[PDB]
Amino acid sequence: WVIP
Amino acid sequence: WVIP
Amino acid sequence: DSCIQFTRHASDVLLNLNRLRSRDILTDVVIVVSREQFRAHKTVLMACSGLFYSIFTDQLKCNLSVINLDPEINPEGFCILLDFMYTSRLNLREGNIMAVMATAMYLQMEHVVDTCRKFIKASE
Amino acid sequence: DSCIQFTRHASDVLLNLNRLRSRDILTDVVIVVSREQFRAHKTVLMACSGLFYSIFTDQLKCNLSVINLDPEINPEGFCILLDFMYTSRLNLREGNIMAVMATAMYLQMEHVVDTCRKFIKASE
Ligand SMILES: O=C1Cc2cc(Nc3nc(Cl)ncc3F)ccc2N1
Ligand SMILES: O=C1Cc2cc(Nc3nc(Cl)ncc3F)ccc2N1
Ligand SMILES: [Cl-]
Ligand SMILES: [Cl-]
Repeated sequence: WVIP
Repeated sequence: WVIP
Repeated sequence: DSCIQFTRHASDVLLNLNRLRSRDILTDVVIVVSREQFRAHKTVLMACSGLFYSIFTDQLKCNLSVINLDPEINPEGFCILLDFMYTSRLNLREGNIMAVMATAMYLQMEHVVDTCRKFIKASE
Repeated sequence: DSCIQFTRHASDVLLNLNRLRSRDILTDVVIVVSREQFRAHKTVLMACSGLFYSIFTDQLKCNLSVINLDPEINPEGFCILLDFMYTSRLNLREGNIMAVMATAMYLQMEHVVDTCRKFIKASE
C-alpha cells in the first residue's frame, strides 16, 4: 500500500 | 514497454 | 517466453472498466445492501472478492441479476470497497475503518483486511 | 482525496480475469477470425480496443454473442493480441510482427501499433  |  | 510487457496496461484496463461502470455500460448485476443498490460487472466483482468468486461460479447463482448482501453490511463500507475494486484506491478514514474492515472480511478481500488491521493496530 | 492505493491491485485483477477466461467463466462473446473462434469477456475487449469499444457501445451490436472480424485478419495475430489484452505481455517475433501490427491497427490498440512501428524501424 502507498500514498498515490 | 519493458523486458518482464 | 520472449514477450515484451506494457507496464501501464493493467492500470489502463482497470481505468477503462471504471469508465464503463460510470457510464453504466455492460453492467450485468445489481448488488443490494439494504436500501441501496450498486450496479457492477460480475467479472470485476469475482476478480476482487472471494465471496463474489464463489457466488458467480455457482451454477444457479451465476444467472442472477440481483444479489442481496447480509443486512449487517454497511452500504457506505460496500461503496468504498466497490470503488477500490475499480480503482485500486481505498478511502480509509477513522470514521469508516471498522465498517470497511467488516465488509472486506465478509467479501473476502484479504489485502484490504490486512491494511485495516495494520491501521487499527497503529491507533492502539 | 486522502486515499491509499494497493500497487499490485490492477495487475492482480487482470491476472484473475485471465484465469476466468482460461476456465471459460462468464465469457459472453465469441470472436470469429475466419476458421477460428475465440471466447472472451466483452468488457475486457472494450477496455483494450477502440474497435470493440465502438462495437459493444452500439445499441444493436452490444447484444450479439458472435462477432465476425474482417476476413483479412490473421487468427494468430488476433490470438497474440487477445493474450496481450489479458496479460500485458505481447509475443512479438520477426515472423508475426507484420500480422500483429495489421491486427492492432484494425482493433485500434494504439500502444501495440506504436511498439510494432518502433521494432520495424529498428530492423530497417
Ligand atoms: O482476497 C481475495 C480476493 C479474491 C479473488 C478471487 N478471484 C478469483 N480467483 C481466482 Cl483463483 N481465479 C479467478 C478469480 F476471479 C478469489 C479469491 C479471492 N480472495
Ligand atoms: O488504443 C486504444 C485502446 C482503447 C480502448 C478504449 N476503451 C474505452 N475507452 C473509454 Cl474512454 N472508456 C471505456 C473504454 F472501455 C477506447 C479506445 C481505445 N483506443
Ligand atoms: Cl483485497
Ligand atoms: Cl494498446
